[PDB]
Amino acid sequence: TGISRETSSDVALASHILTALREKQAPELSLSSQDLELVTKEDPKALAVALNWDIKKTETVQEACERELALRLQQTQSLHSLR
Repeated sequence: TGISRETSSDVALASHILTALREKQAPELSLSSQDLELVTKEDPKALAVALNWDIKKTETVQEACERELALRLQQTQSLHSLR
């Protein structure tokens, strides 16, 4: 195939995932639990190689992507008022 398909069985990270990673893959809200998870286990060492950029730069995107995952999830947080 050469490309990744919709939510399918264990998909060995196709180039389609590395292409956006190498450029603009959103590991914040654009992905799901397994995408951000598998990526979370795919530290800059490898993930960077796909996005061959400065590790500090590839990490920067990784730092935002994670902080986004928890922030976007906070939507279910309780009200701002206190009892």
